[PDB]
Amino acid sequence: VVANYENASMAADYIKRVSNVLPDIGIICGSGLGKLIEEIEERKVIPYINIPNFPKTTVAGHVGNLVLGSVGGRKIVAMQGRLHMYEGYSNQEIALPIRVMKLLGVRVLLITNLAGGINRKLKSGDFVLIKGHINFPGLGLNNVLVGPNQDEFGPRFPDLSNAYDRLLQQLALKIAQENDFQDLVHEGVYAFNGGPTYESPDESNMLLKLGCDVVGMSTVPEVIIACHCGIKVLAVSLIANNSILDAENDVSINHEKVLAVAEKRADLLQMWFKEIITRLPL
Amino acid sequence: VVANYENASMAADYIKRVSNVLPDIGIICGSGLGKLIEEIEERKVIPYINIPNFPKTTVAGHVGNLVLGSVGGRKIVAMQGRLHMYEGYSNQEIALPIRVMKLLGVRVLLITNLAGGINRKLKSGDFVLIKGHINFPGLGLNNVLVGPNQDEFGPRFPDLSNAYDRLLQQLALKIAQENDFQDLVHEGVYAFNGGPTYESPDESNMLLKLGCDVVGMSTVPEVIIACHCGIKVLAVSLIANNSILDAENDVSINHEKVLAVAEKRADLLQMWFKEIITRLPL
Amino acid sequence: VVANYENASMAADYIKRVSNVLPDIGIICGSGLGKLIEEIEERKVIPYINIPNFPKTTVAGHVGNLVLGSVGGRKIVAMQGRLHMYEGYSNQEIALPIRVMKLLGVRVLLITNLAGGINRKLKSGDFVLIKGHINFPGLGLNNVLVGPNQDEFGPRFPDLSNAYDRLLQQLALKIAQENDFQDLVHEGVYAFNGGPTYESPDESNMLLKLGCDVVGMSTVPEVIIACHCGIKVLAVSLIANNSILDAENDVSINHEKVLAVAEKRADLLQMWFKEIITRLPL
Ligand SMILES: Cc1cc(Cl)nc(N)n1
Ligand SMILES: Cc1cc(Cl)nc(N)n1
Ligand SMILES: Cc1cc(Cl)nc(N)n1
Repeated sequence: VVANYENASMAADYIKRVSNVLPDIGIICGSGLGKLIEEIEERKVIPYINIPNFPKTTVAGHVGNLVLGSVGGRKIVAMQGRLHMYEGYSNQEIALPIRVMKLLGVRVLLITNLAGGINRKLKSGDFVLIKGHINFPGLGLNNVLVGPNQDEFGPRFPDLSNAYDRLLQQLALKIAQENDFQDLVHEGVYAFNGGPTYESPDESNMLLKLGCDVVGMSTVPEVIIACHCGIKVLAVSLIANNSILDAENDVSINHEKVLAVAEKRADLLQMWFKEIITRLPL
Repeated sequence: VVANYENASMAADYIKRVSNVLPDIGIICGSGLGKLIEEIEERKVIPYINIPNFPKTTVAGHVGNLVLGSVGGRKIVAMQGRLHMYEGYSNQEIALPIRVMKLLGVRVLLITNLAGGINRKLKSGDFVLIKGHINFPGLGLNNVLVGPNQDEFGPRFPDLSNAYDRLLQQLALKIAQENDFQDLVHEGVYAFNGGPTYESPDESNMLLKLGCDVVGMSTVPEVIIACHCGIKVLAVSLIANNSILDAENDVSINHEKVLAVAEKRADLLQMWFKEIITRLPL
Repeated sequence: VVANYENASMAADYIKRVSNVLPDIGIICGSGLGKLIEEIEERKVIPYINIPNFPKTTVAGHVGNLVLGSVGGRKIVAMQGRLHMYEGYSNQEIALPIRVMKLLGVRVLLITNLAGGINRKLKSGDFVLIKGHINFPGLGLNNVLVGPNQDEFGPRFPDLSNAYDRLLQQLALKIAQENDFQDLVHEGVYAFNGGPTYESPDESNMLLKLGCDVVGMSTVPEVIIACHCGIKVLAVSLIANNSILDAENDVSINHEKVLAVAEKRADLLQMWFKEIITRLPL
C-alpha cells in the first residue's frame, strides 16, 4: 500500500466518522514515555488494525492504537506504539500515518525518544532539544522519501534547514525554567543509527569526531515526512547513558537500564509536554 | 529484468536497426543542462518505452529518450532524461542503459550534474572537475554492483582508483583556458548523498570534516558501471549554492534557485562540451 | 525462508542424522585461507544444497559445503564457501547457517578474512586481531538484524561492546609469540564496506580520519548474528595492501594481488588456527 493521497484520504475518512475530533496537534511518544496518552480527555481509541490502509503490525505485536481527544483545551491525535524502521517496515508504511495526521488537520507534531549520549556534557536522565540531525540511512540510499514523490503532500527535493522549529525549542526551554529543571535541558545534533544493535564503542568514538551530540534509532523518518508536508516539529531525546564514557570504562548498554531511566523521568516529561501543548501558539 | 549480456544485447539490436549510428562517445546531461542534445546532427530520437528491456519510467514521467547522431564530426549517443536512484530504480535498471552503450561501441562517457558546494572556495555558478568520490550508499550495502556479477562486462571486485580519467580532466581545463573562463573551473572530491532531501546543515558540516568538496544525488552509480566495463569517464558538477555558507547564515536551499543557476550557465556548458567532444583523442 | 527457530531446527536435524558429530567450535575461513578444512579428521562433507532451508547459492556458484569432524581432539563445524552480502543475499540467508551452528552446540566461532590496511603501521602480509568495528551498513538501515526479532536466539537490541572476546585475542597472540611471528600480529578496528568495489582513494582517506585500521567486505554480519545468540568470536584479517600508501603513490588494487598474498600466508595461518583450536579453554 503506497502512502499516496487517495489511500491516506480513505484512512482519514474512517477516523473522522468514528472520533468527531478535528486535531491540530499530533504526538508520538517514546517507549515508557506514553503516560500522557492515558490522560487524554474525552478520548477515542482506534486500533491500527481497524483503520483502512494502516500498516500491518502483528509480526512485531504489542500495542498499536490511534488516540484522539483533548489535552489542556487543545485537540490532539496520538500514535500509541510507534513504527520503527529496524523492524523492517517500508518507507510507505512509516509515512502513511503522518500523512493521515496532515489530512486530519495537524499543524504541529511533538516527538519524544530514548537515546545515547555522545557529547561529554550529557548524563543519564538529561533531556536534549534536537536542533538538527545526521541521517546515515539517508546518505546511504535508505531515506524515507526514496521512491516516487507524492506531489500533493510536498516537493521532490525538501530542504531540512528549518525542520526543527526554533520558536518551539524556545517555548520548551521557557517552561523548564518556570519549573526549575532547566539544568536538565540541553540542545544538540541527533545521529540516526538504523539499528537495532546499539552503537559500538568505535562507532561512538566516530560520532564524537563528526559533531554528533546524541544517537538513536527513530525520529528522523517521521521528522522528514512531517517537514515534506509542512508540519512543524519539536523533538526531545531522553538520555539513557553516555556511550563515550561507557567505552572508556568498558561498561555495557542494555534495554533494561534504558527502561529504568524512562521510569525515573516519565512523570516530569508528562507534565512538561502537557504544558507545551497548552501553551502552543494560536 | 537483469542487466545481463543477453538482455543488453537485445536492446542494442533494436537500436542498431533503427539508428544506423555506431557511437564511440556517450553523454548523460544534468537537469536544465541538456540543450546540446537538441543540436545533435542527423539525429534519431528513440523513446525508452520503445526499446526492449529498458526500464519502465512512467511513474516518474517526464522525458526519457535515447538520441543518436553527430556532434563536431563525432558519433555520439545521449540519454535524454537520466534515471536517479532516489526515485526507487533498482541496481539493474540503472546499469542496463550504460551496458547497452558499451555494446554499441562507447569508449568515453561525459557526465554533468548540479551539486552543492562544500569547499569554501566554491561559489554558485562554478564548475568542478570530479577527481574522486565518497560513495555513502556503497559503504552502506547499496552499491550499484550489489548482486551477482555479470562476468562478460567486468570483474567481481573493480578498482576505482582511475575511474575519473586524468587526461580528460586536463583537456577540459585546457579548453576553458583557451576561452578565458578557467577562473570558474575547480577540481574536487564528490560525495554521493542518496537523497532526495538536500543535505542538512549538520550533514554539510560533517562532509567538510571528511574532505568532501561537493555533494549531490547522482553520477556515482553511472561512473561505477562505466568503470566496471572499461569505459573512460569525465564528470563535471555545476555548483548551485555553498551549503557551508548557507548553514552559517541560515539560508534555504531549493530547486527553484537551482534551476536559475542552470539557466545562467547552460549555454557556456553547451559550448564547452561541444569542443571537448570535437577534441577527444582518436 | 526466515532464519527462525523452527527452520534452523529442521536444518540441524538433517545434519545431526548424517554426521554424528556434536561440535562446540565453528570456523569460517576467508578466500584462499581454507586449507585447514581439508585436514579435518574423520570428516563429513555436506553440500549446502542438500540441507533443508539452507540458502540457494547457485547463481554465484563455486563451492558451498558444511564440513564436520575433528581438529586437535576438538569437535568442529566449518563453512566451506562463505556467503557475502555484496552478492545480494538477504539478512535471513546470512543468519540461518550461524543459528544452525548455535543449535548444533557451537560456543566459539573463529573467522578469517582478507582486508585492506588503513593504519600506516600495516604492511601486506600482516595479521590484525579485530578488537571492534565500524558498521556502515548498520548505521545506514542495512544491519543484518533489520527485521522481526527471533526471540529464541537473542534480544531485540544487542550490545556489541564485548563482541570480540579479549581472552581469545590474548591466546592468539600468545601462540604467535611461542612460534616467533608476533612481529606480524597487530590489533585494530575493522570498517565494513558493503562492496563489491574496493574502497576508493578518497574513501580510504576518510576512513583514516575516522579511526579505522582495516577495511573489508565481510565478517561483521556473522559477528553480529553470533553475538546476538551468545557465541564468542575471534576474528583475524590478513592484510593484502595498504590503501593509504597506494593512494599517495597512485598504485592499483586488484583481486590477483590479493590471492598471491593469501598463498604466501596460507600455511602459517593454518598452523596458527590449528593450535588455537587445540588450546581453546574447556
Ligand atoms: C536508549 C538508547 C538508544 C540508543 Cl540507540 N543508544 C543508546 N546508547 N541508548
Ligand atoms: C543542486 C544541488 C544538489 C544537491 Cl544534492 N545539493 C545541493 N545543495 N544542490
Ligand atoms: C583484500 C582486500 C579487501 C578489501 Cl575490501 N579491500 C582491500 N584493499 N583489500
